[PDB]
Amino acid sequence: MRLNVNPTRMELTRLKKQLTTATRGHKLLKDKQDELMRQFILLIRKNN
Amino acid sequence: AEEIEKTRRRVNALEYMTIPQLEETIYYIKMKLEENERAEVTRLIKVKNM
Amino acid sequence: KEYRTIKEVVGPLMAVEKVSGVKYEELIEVRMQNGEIRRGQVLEVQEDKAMVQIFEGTSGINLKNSSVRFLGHPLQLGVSEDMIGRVFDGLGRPKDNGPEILPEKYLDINGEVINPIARDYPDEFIQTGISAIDHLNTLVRGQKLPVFSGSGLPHKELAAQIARQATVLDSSDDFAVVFAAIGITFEEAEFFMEDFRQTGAIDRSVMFMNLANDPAIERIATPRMALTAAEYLAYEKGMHVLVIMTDMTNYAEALREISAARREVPGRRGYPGYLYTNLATLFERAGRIRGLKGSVTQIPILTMPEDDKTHPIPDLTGYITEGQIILTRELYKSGIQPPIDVLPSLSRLKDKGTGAGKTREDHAATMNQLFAAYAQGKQAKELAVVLGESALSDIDKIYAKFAERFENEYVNQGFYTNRTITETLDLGWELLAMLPRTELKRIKDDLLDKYLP
Amino acid sequence: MALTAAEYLAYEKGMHVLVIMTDMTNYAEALREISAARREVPGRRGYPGYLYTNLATLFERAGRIRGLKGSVTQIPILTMPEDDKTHPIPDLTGYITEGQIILTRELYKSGIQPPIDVLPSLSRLKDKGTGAGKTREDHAATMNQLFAAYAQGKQAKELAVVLGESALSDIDKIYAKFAERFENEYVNQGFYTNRTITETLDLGWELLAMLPRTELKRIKDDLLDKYLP
Amino acid sequence: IKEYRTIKEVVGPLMAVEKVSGVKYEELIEVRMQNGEIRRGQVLEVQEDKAMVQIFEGTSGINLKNSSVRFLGHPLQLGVSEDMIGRVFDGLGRPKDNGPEILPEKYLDINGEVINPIARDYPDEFIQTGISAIDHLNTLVRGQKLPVFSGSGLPHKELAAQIARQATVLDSSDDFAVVFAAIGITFEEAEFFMEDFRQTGAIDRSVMFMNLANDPAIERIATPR
Amino acid sequence: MQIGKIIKVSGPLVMAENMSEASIQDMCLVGDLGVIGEIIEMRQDVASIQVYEETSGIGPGEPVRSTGEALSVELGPGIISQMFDGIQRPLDTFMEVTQSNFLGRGVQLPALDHEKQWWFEATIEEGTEVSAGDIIGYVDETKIIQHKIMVPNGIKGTVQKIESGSFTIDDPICVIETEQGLKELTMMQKWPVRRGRPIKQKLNPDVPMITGQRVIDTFFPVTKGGAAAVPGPFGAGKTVVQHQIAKWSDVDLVVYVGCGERGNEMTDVVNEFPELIDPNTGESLMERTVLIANTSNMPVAAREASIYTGITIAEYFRDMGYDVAIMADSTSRWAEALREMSGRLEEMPGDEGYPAYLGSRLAEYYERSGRVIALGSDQREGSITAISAVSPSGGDISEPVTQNTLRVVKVFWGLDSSLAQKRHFPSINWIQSYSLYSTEVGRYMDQILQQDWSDMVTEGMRILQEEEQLNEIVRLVGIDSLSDNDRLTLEVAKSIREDYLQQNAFDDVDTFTSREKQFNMLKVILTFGKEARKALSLGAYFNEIMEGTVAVRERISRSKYIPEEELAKISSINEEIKETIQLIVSE
Amino acid sequence: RRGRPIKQKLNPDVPMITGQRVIDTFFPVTKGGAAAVPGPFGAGKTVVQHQIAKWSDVDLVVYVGCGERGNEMTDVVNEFPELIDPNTGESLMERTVLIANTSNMPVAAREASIYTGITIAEYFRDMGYDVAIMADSTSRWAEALREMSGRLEEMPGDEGYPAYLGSRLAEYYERSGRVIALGSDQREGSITAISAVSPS
Amino acid sequence: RRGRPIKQKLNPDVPMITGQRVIDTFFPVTKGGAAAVPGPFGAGKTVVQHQIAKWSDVDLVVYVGCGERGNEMTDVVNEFPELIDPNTGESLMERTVLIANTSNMPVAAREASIYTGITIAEYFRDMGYDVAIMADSTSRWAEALREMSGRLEEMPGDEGYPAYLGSRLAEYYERSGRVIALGSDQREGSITAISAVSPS
Ligand SMILES: Nc1ncnc2c1ncn2[C@@H]1O[C@H](COP(=O)(O)OP(=O)(O)O)[C@@H](O)[C@H]1O
Ligand SMILES: Nc1ncnc2c1ncn2[C@@H]1O[C@H](COP(=O)(O)OP(=O)(O)O)[C@@H](O)[C@H]1O
Ligand SMILES: [Mg+2]
Ligand SMILES: [Mg+2]
Repeated sequence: MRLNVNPTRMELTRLKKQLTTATRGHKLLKDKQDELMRQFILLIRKNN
Repeated sequence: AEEIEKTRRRVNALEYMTIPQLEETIYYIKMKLEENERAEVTRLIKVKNM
Repeated sequence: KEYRTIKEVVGPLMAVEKVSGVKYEELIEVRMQNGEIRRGQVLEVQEDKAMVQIFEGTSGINLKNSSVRFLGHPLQLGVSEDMIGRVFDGLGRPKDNGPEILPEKYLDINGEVINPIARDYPDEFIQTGISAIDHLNTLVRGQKLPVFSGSGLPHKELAAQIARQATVLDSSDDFAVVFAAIGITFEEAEFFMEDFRQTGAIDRSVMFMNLANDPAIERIATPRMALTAAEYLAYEKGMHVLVIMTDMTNYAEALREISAARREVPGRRGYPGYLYTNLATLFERAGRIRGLKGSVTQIPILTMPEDDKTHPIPDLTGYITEGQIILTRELYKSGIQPPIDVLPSLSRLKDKGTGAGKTREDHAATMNQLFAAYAQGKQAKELAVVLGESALSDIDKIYAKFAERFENEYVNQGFYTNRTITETLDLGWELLAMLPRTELKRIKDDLLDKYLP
Repeated sequence: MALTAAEYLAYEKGMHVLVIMTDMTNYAEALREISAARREVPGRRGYPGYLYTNLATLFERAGRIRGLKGSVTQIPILTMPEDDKTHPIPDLTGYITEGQIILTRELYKSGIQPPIDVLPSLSRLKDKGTGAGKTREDHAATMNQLFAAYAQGKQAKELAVVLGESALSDIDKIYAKFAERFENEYVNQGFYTNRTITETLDLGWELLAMLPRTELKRIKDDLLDKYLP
Repeated sequence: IKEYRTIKEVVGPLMAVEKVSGVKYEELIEVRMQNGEIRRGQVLEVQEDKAMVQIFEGTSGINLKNSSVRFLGHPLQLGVSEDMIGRVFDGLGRPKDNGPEILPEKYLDINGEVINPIARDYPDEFIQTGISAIDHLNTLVRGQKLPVFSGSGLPHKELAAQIARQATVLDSSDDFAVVFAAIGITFEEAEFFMEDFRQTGAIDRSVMFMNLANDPAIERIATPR
Repeated sequence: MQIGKIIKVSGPLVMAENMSEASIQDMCLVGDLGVIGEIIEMRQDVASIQVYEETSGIGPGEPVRSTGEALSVELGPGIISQMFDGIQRPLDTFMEVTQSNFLGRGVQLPALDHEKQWWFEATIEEGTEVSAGDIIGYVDETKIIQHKIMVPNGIKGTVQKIESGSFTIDDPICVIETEQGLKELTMMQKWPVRRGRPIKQKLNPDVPMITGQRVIDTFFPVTKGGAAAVPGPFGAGKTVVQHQIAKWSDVDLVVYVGCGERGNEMTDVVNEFPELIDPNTGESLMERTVLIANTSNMPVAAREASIYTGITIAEYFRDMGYDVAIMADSTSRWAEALREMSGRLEEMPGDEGYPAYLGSRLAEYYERSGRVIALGSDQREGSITAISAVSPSGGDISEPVTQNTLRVVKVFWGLDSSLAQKRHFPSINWIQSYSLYSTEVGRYMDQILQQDWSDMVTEGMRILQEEEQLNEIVRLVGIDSLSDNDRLTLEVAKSIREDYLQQNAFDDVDTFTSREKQFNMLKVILTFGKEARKALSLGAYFNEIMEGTVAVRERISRSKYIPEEELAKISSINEEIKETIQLIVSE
Repeated sequence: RRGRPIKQKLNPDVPMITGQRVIDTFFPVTKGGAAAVPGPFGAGKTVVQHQIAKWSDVDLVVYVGCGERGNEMTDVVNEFPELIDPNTGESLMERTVLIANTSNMPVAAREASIYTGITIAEYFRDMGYDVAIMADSTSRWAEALREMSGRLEEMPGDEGYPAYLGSRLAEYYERSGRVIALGSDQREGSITAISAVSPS
Repeated sequence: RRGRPIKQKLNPDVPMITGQRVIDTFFPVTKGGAAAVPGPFGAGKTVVQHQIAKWSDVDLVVYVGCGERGNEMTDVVNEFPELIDPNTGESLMERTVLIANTSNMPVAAREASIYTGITIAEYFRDMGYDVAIMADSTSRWAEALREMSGRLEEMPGDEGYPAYLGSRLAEYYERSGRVIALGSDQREGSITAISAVSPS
């Protein structure tokens, strides 16, 4: 839960940018998950 | 259905592992340079008082 | 009155004994045994002695057979009407091989603090020729708008491009451009002087040049000279002046050097404890004054160490200057010229120079529309490369097509391509025309059909 | 005292000396004790500003000289504080010495003997050191291939344990499987087993054999056919 | 008594007195300013004929040539009495409730002495605080050091005052007191306590030492002692 | 006075010998020029001085004259409707005499007008014995303000000689006979800025201040004598908020303190403030306001001593029995100056380079504000309500300045930039904001209004808090699950957001709101969602009511613009909503 | 420590031939340009400078090795006489000048090695030849200055380095570049700086 | 401060029986070995050390209360004399030696407590006995060194601790181990060192 020690200063702000990308990605994949699920449930009822 | 699980894994792995490891690391990194900064400032006062 | 009483020499610092009537920061000059003459400055003076720092170094000095002279005056500048067109050094000495000027009067480069009640706030719009600066983050007279760059981001081209294209509109007052250069490589210095010569801007501007190898003690005096010259052109000649300084990061590095010379302990990040105040002393000297038709506007340029705003140099600068223009590595490496990113960029007094009387009546209304649409287009772009092109609603796809067309045709004009305000405004419409008439909720029924293609 | 006795036996008496020094970390600790006692201006972490120089006056005392048959070769051992490579002691040592051999807890916990992480390690004399005449001519191409393969394989394994093995491509799983087998047999050999250079090279090809020829763009094609299994 | 008119120098809150004798470490002093004002201070270190002191109220407004320093020959003390019950004091034991002055039975160093580990007796007795979460799951014991870890805005004020009045000892002990100590708190926070104590009659069972945020920093660290 | 002699000059530090009669923290004029300075240290007769203006041109041998006093201010007629710097230098008077638009070194001049003549009116009768603070007479400086001249501290006795007439501040308008001797009293008194003015007793700020801004007085009220911290990022319109506070709040005077702010922010304060108009009199607000102005390039001490000058002047009118409101902006810029002065003294730094006494220095300030009982047999009470602005580094409230401020204040009005482009005016985040006076104010407004106002506010915040959590979960699965029972509370909260929290301060009615108006307003929206919750539990699905309640949502925000006298319409809105749902409950 | 006088100074236009595809293509340095190679130990800073010294299209090279390994220098003198490459038909030693300063050599001599290698470069520059000077490593010069600054108990700057580090480095680079020599023959001469920086 | 002389050291190869399943099985300690117990407050540093003092198969136990709670030492002098093992008939207090310098006790005496206990442990080690010493806590010892360091105006050092901290620690633990006591008998004794570290 600490990864590894890589002490640098500009690395901190690049990490903050990496954080925002991760949140962006997490956001994108969350409402992608629901839209894939949206059609999945639709097709199950046809499937069964 | 298979791809949901793959995407679900990625979301979970990203939310539980990746992001918290990032946050807790930048804090421990911030604390380090916070201490290092003033650990030098004190030494400099010793240099000043020579 | 030449004293031959040199007691100590440590580093650039020198100690003179058996003196009187010596003042703080008083200029000195030392006559060597060989005859070589070097200048200096009193960094500290006690009851029967004084410490001085030599600009030209301390190499090869015999203490016994050398002498020091006290000139009885601080660093002053020769003020003259015949100053425009010529190139000077950090101290004010000519570098252009021209007729040495006879100054009207000598003034202390420190200047004085302008009375708060005396200050008159700026309204006049100033055109810089750059769309990203003249429309989205508009420059107003007497404003203090900096530029944030990095090592290798074309901040020297933009610096040249501004002064060349910077012009007051209509106003019958002539336009002065006091350029100041701080601790720059020769190529960069030669670049600027040549570029101002050919464009004829040299005859429309004053130049203060300071190379990197030039002594650090005059690197700090370089802006104070320019600002004093700029104040000499605006407040006592009624001219609208624009000041450009580069580099400001170099100013701090040199400011740090003379602090360790005084053996002063640095406050934060290795920079002295008066950095914020020392910056404010030469930054906050800009703007109109009540009763006078003068104008002083500053565009200080600095390179953020490793592209970081939280660094003391651009951070502390933010507390003093109104807004910021930020250049982006990602943009410059994509061929964007100038590589200005408008999202983090800001101008706190932009609305003061917009609207009828100063610019087109849709200036403010348009500005926010292009701005909001850019962010939305960038967000459409980021989701596109993660979910594919088809996941987008095809009008989010046109917002994406808008957002790259926005950078390639609007933001990117070229370092040698001037853009007048009107040409920039209807250009936005031409780009907003891509978007249908349904989303443009920042513009009203007078202006939307009065200008849209 | 050791390095002087080393250069004495090796040069005056023409012997072949191997210098082992541990713990090298405890040496720099001693310097800082005297430095802090002398109220000297401290460098990083309180260590003397002249640490790089003093350390150099030890490590540089090694090599061979013209006319003299003897040799002095030096293998110092230091424990990295905080397990931190960027610490002054391992930093300055790395800048002086001709490479370094690095141990890792991750490998050591995995039961790897010796736990040598081959990626951040380095030798600065491997060039002129090996090739035809002293080794087989494949010695230069094998290591450079194993490097690029392990670099890709290990990173793929990282992605595997978090996103699943079925999230990799077919060639990724080939490298991921290679990367693991690399650690367990090539790196791990036991502390009491002696591998001749021949056996190592032979094993080298065996481990990288399980890859398509088209992917290996770092080995001579004429060299491949001859030594490829 | 010793009265010395010689002050070598004054720097910040720190003062230097010369030509001195019989002065001790942590000894208490009194500064007689030129305007008659009396400020208290403490000896931080003493060497030879020189003693370094620190002034509580501060060194602001002091003329050296016309001020004098008196060394009281005792460390920071407290006047103790059984009549302290029901009373309210400041950080330095000076009365604050504007009631009658107290004639102390004796004076004690606020540093006190360390209990001999052998002579110590393991706590081993129950205290009823009233709060169930404490009295049952995190029981308070007579002689225990049991702290409360809180946060900003959190009702640790309300909890403290509650315990202050609710806490009693079973077995009908006619003698049970509460010493409430306030350190560097705002005016209203202080008034909250002093008002709740009086209206619940808890003041009659308690001794209060109230120190404020604007009060001298030295007074703030001497308050718990 | 004794004259000193400079023996050393190095930057801002100046040491001068022969300063034996001087005191610590004394102000003194340094060098031939006469620049102001502060005595920090003193060994023997050699005093160390921190010169606050640049020491260029200053050298050893030059004189040093001590003022004999620490940094003080002039308190008397001629102070109101004036603009000074941090050390009380009249900026307009400065310009007139020095004939310059600049601030020159070594320029000393009186703060008040000593040549101006005022008409004094003796209300005190000869023979009575006076105490500290007792009013002897008054001078109508500028109505609305009656400048009540009162007896200074350190003197008391029977008054012998006195009657009205036209005098100046130097003229002894009265004579008291203390047992020490016969000392005459001028109508101006001087007082140190780093020492609080004495009082009889400090009381609790329990009486709410009527600002009229709904978001404040209802959820986050500040009492007379309270203290409030406001973080103002750009765009949040912090200036708009400050102006409304200065004008509408039921205080007697206003003290503005600009500490080390931008040059292009300070003259805005200067010129836009006379443009403000005082409602009760219809005249400019500057006739009610004392202003302190400083810029980021002005002397570092003036920037540091700014808030202490203003709070001292505030304590002066506080002793008159008036209610004062001192506004400081920015205190984060003030602390960024206090930090610098520490560095010059080579003090061992605390958090983020700030001094270790930043908290104490801040605590000393805010503790001087509050409801007090002023000295004097009259035992009149006054109040100082402190409004201070902070400018955090990254919007971070964990920074030392903001943190230490909230440690000694009870009200926090968080200005959010995210709400700014949402056109939420005022831009105050109702979630992060808080007020510890809310409960005490609740008991006050419950009684004086004679309604259950506190219950309405408690209900208001509880709904809005639920909106937050709902928004977090409605972010998932979209509107689904419909949760009409939850969805209802959203339409109430959405309403509560617009009707009350939003108010255009430029609209002639939407800029001020008295108590009974606020009560009637919130009562509508509350009873809406209550009667809306009624038809919910009776089996009626509710979008069918959302369409029926189109006719009432047109009036709930028209009530916002409803005039003062016409609250009759702002009462019929409430039993009207009863019949609407009822007519829809029949279906 | 004195810059050799010139008539005036020119902008470096002509690209150099490194032979290294990475730098010759995407990140090129002109004849008389200033290049820096920052990187941790093992990144190949010395290798690069060796590769540039071997196959550069210049007329003379001054490889300055201060504060770095001794074997690295003995490597150069063992091989460079044996390597042959145009524009010279002869060996590379007939083109190069070595200034060796091992890490265990005296510390004060490190600053000397830099200032001597650049003066020799300025010398052949005045002739009209194109010269390239490789400083390996420039960090050692700074670390050398840091000791002497500490031993003098001077008030240090960032990371203990002297506050005059930035000014002293500028003097070294503003003593390079394409210029025209003195006299009136007006020969053009360029000094290219390939500095090796080794950040901790 | 000077360690008692021995003939020679021996390798600790005999494991100690602590009665703690987690320790004796997975992370055992030998007689003469040394073990560190770093942990936050309330983790069980003191409880663990009390268990070793109670059940370990040693001849003597020397417990050091270095700058910790006074009740934790009072708890021992009371309970230990009432803890009898079934074979001897005699209590546990008849094999223990307690050293107690609590937190509020003079800081300088914390270091003395550490050196007093280990020397006593050496005294019975020379009798051929197996001794086990507990230090609780060694952090308070280091905190004592830092206090006197600042008073002596010494220079750091890491985190305020003096530069000689590691040496003092290394010197301390090196005094433990399997030894051959001086004498013709060449009897064997040992000292097992258990130390609680209290990291911030
Ligand atoms: N361009 C390269 N090609 C092949 N191997 C290289 C290259 N650069 C470095 N190496 C390898 O890395 C090692 C480090 O070389 P060196 O230049 O001394 O590193 P540094 O200068 O960064 O300390 C060399 O011994 C070499 O084997
Ligand atoms: N081995 C254990 N068995 C049961 N409880 C334990 C054990 N170790 C610790 N505890 C509990 O944890 C608490 C902490 O004990 P202690 O050793 O004093 O902590 P530390 O010394 O680490 O500050 C004890 O009160 C005890 O209740
Ligand atoms: Mg190298
Ligand atoms: Mg414990």
